[PDB]
Amino acid sequence: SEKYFVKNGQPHFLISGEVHYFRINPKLWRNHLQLLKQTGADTVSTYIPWDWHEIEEDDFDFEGKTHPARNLIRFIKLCKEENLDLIVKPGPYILAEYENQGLPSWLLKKLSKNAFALDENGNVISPDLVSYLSDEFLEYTFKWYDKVMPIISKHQKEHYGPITMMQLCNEIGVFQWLSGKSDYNPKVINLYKEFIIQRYKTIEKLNSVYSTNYNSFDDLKAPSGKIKLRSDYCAYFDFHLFFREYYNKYISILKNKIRSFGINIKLTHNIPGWIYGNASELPMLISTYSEIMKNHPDIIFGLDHIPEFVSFRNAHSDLACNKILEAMQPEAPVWAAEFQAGTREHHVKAYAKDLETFYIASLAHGIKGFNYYMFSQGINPEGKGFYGKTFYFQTALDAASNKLALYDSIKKVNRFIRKEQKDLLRTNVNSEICVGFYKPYFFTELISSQLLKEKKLNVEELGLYIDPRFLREEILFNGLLRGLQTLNYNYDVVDLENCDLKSLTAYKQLWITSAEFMDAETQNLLSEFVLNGGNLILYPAVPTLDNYLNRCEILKNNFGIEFITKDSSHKVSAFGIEDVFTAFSKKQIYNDTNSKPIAFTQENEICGIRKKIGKGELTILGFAFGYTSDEHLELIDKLVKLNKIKRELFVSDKDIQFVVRENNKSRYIFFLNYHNERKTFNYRKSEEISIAPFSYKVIKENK
Amino acid sequence: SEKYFVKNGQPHFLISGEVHYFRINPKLWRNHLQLLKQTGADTVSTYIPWDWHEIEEDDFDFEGKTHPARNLIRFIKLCKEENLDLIVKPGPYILAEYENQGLPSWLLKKLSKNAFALDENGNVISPDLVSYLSDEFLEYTFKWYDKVMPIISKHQKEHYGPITMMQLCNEIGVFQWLSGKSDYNPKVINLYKEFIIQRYKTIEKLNSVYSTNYNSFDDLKAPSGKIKLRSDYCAYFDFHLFFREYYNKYISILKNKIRSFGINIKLTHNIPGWIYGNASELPMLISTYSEIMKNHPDIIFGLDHIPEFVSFRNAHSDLACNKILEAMQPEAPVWAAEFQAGTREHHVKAYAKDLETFYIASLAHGIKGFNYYMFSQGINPEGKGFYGKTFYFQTALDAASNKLALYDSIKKVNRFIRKEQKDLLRTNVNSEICVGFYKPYFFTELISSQLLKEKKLNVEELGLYIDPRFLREEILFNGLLRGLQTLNYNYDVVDLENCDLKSLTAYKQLWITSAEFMDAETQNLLSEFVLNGGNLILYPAVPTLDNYLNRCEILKNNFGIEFITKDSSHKVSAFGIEDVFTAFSKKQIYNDTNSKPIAFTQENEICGIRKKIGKGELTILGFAFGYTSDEHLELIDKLVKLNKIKRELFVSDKDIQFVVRENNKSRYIFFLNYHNERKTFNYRKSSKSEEISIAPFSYKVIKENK
Ligand SMILES: O=c1ccc2cc(O[C@@H]3O[C@H](CO)[C@@H](O)[C@H](O)[C@H]3O)c(O)cc2o1
Ligand SMILES: [Ca+2]
Repeated sequence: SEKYFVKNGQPHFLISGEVHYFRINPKLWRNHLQLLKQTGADTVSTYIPWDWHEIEEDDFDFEGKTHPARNLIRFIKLCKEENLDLIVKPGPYILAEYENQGLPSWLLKKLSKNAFALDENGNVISPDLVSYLSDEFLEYTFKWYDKVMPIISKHQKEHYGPITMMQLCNEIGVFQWLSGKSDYNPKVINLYKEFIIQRYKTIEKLNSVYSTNYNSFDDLKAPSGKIKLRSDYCAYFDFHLFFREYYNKYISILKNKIRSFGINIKLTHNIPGWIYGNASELPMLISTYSEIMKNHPDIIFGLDHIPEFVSFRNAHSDLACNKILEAMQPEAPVWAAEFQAGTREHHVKAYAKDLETFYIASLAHGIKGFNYYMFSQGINPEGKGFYGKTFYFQTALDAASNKLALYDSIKKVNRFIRKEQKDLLRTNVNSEICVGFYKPYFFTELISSQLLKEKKLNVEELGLYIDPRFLREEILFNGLLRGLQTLNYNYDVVDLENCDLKSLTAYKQLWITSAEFMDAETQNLLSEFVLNGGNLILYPAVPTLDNYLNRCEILKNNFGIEFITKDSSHKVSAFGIEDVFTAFSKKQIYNDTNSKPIAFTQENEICGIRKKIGKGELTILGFAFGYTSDEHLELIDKLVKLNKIKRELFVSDKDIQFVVRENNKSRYIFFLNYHNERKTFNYRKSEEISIAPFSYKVIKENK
Repeated sequence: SEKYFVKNGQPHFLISGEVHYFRINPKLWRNHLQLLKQTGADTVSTYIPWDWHEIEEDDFDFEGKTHPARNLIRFIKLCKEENLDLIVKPGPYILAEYENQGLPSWLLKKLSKNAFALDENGNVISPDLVSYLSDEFLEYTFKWYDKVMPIISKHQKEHYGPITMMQLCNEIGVFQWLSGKSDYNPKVINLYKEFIIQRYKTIEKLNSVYSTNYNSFDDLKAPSGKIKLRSDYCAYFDFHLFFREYYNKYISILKNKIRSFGINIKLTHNIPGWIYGNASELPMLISTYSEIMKNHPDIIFGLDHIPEFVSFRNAHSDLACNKILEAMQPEAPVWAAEFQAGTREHHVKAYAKDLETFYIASLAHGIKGFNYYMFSQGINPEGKGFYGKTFYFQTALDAASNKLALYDSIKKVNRFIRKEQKDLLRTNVNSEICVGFYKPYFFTELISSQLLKEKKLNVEELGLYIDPRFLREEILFNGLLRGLQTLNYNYDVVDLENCDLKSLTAYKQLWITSAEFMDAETQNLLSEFVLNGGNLILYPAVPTLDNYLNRCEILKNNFGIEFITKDSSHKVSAFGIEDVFTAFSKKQIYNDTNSKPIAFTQENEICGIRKKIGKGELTILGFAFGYTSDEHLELIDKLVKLNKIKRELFVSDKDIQFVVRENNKSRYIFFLNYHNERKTFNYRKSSKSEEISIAPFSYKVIKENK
């Protein structure tokens, strides 16, 4: 049942370290590789920067003719001699704080205007930022591929070489995220128009969905500025769909070109989204790759985990991210393409004793492999660094291969992992709770994000009150998922799109965090789930609209629900818990015919009910709670206990986190202390131990 | 010349703990007070909530007639019996996670729409957010003061009662700030128009400053919407000046009212600004009090410190904030009206081991008194909790008066303070560095802040490139102040407004973080400073405009500087440090006339120079750096060393922070480890070496008898 990497026909925990040959004294390349191998790592990972090797137009140095650190061939030879497998990342974009994000200076200098990403007035957004589908950009990308891909093809694992995986480009769409700006290049806007025509077929069909009054597709303009009308929301929704298709077209073009060289190894891509040590935005970035993950089951996405510290402030971020990637990519191991080792930023400290705890927590939270980023510090060669001379700090090795404090922490965790990987990789948690991932609530990188300065989405202007980013960040990510983890209840996440009914029926509860809109397909799925015997928990809204904010009340009518939306005090009572703080004045007040009232406003109006529908059970709460009080944990606990779900252990200290992982034969109990307190506690199944601050203990049980 | 509190003509460390009588079983009041007293605390602090005591309109209970916990009189009497002095805070706002932020439900239901803070469209910003100078709001506030102020007056120290201090309202402007919108109530609009007419006298004079073409004052309205023209910036600048007069008017009205009851005790106010465990916007909020602090020498402002954790991530916020309070309030002790104890929110943990280090760090960083907030947990009665039933967590005492882990940390810190206060309160750090606090860079709460919904200020639209909020957050607060503290260089902060030349001349260096604009008075002061023998470090810009973005080239002309603004790579070299990352493409390029060039762009153009001018020294850097790379610390270290400024100690681990405080008798060495690493290091005075082991997120204090 578990997905994991394999080596010598056994489960293999992928332990990779990032070592940028182009940023390291070549005399010390062998020393870095030997010190990496000596931690128990099996793989090394690096960019092959286009700028670094195509030194002028059609002048390629991969052999150190012009600088010894351009000798990629020798670095590959060294990986073979030191028995490390190799992950290569030739771009064209590599980011990695490399000048021009890895694109050559000579290329950016001579590309025409129409090869760049353009704002809505036709201005170049950034002198570094090309349009992914520019004919000029792809012509030169292909000329770089023509030189680097034969080297990669020769050394690929399919030819018994060291190269086991290759990453295509780097964090596709990351520049649209960080800026909030879409590419309005006329070639992108022409592709958008093809996508719309393809989708709706006739202007009359589009007009009926958008409530527009176009006489033809020729009157359709790309959306821009703030959303004022429901028709602007609709246009922006399809603009988000279009960019997911667009990224799939871009990665497909790169993939087909790579395959043309007989490169048959595993291809990868990498998911950004951590900011200031939390990852509540990362599911939005995952959502931008929905079409890639649909269309390319041979491309493994990995996570970019950047926790910065390890505490209760961010304990829930890595688990939520791991569970969501598993939802969206169930057929591949969950792995970290970039797994924090040291720090990108000198002033943002990464302590060995914090990261060691993060690495063990990552095992507890289901990670199957990772690439320490950065294992080795780098020195930017002559003016190639976008920032200072130094690339990363507090790594395992400095740029001169001096061992730093993190080295011994990585050796200790790698030793544990190698000892256990055969059993540990084959263990799972027993989840009786399933949490729905409704991808359309996440499709907002152009209109509403933590990085977007000025919000283009203001739902009040559309006659709505539940903002999908507030819901997915505060009610879902920082609320339910944080609460379940804190309470030590296992959950799984499931992608609701084209979702198997049979795959929901394993779980004793399905939790849906719902806004006022939800497509017919998901409303029908949830209707069938309950009617066939499923237990659904749904809040803060029974949806009444589809993704285009057109009437859709399938779930409401199937469940015999009637409500009025009414203003009350933020505080409600729910299952006899008084003073539950809720996010909104506006609540759904339910007709209680054939229902049990279980929640009440300050004026005693019914804002939550339970009822039987066919063979199943429904719990609807017409109010939004996250986790910002002890009453919120008490409510999540009451709701889980409605279907008699139990924790795997009794632990005497409720602030100790545990994860029980098992298979037929083996059990691992991971105890995690996310607090600045020495804790002493005991445990028993549904026995006394001391854990230092910000630390861990792993217990093995034979079954 | 330290500022500290005095009791019986002796130095006295103010130690208060916050104990909310209205959230504690009255049968347990005495036990809370005794346990606070047993920590060596001398004072207890509480709100008196309007909503709690005016139970219906004109129905008052301070005696526990309708609920035992309304017996304010008994609580006051117990404070006296248990030998604690008492800070009272009767509002009208208390915030304090109390329903409607302390305002009665019956009041907010009764008030007409014009009692409320209104947005640009005339809509109510929040149903518990009043407009401060609303006629209706102040009428009911006065009727609340009519009943609570005679009790406070009767129980003052001078009448042998326990009351020594009273807070006026609570964090003026904090609710407006968190709302993300400013108040456009018609009272604000009308008071603004009067302010503009008083300021400019004629529409011609206003048109000449703004470059507008108004026919009369009747054509001008309070500015709304984004700044697109320099005239819109001018309008908003006067709107910011107006709001400082407005907050002074509010607190003057409360103060004059309080004084009419024969209340002669010390009045206080409390400074907000911490959010998510840093305080980079606190200087903006304290800036909104500029007119209060000039007009009321008898109101002492204290800080509300909420660090939430204690690490290098937020190490610099408390020192910066303490230094900025001292700059604005130089004649009163630096103290914390609210000093974090436990956590206001269950999901944001407050660890005893963190807060104990915060308490010692605060002493290192010159705090002279504090009120542990919250010393005692509360339970909200009768649904009064804004966010839940429980008020605070991981406090010194739970609501029942059981000791929690933090109790022992507070007893340890208090014991050290009581043993040492007579010397400690009289100690100084030796600061050879002065950093200028230019208040108008902070006057952006209407147009640019971390909390404001709308970005109204885009300097590029104005032909500018140095955003004042970017400068003051990243180049000053998180940049220079963070770097000096990390490098263990003592600094003082000095308010440049009406600044005495003589108060700047004691320092070896004066550091000015400058935008492209600065008023004539400040340009002149910095000119005179250097000409008379001061050493000035100025970056990232020689200013050329005044506060209204009109021509002012006084400092440029007085220092004999010629420059062109030119685009280049973000990276410069400075004093032989290569690949120093700077915030802007645009840099000031200086010619080398009568100067030593000491920084260069990627094209080897001069973007930094040093020169002698009259008796003084000038170092200008035409580029912006904060602290986002090792090169920045190297650069700050080099600039400090230009005047042979030395650290107090040689310490073997550069990541150990230290503060040496001394007087004639006594030296205290504070070591602070803001890192998750057990550190073993040696040290020595810059005039054999001592070895120290320090736990993660921990401290040592050495005392020496001189
Ligand atoms: O609707 C409201 C009104 C007031 C209000 C005050 C609150 O507290 C303030 O929070 C600031 C930010 O962290 C601090 O700078 C300040 O010192 C605190 O007094 C709060 O948490 C929530 C609130 O919600
Ligand atoms: Ca019904």
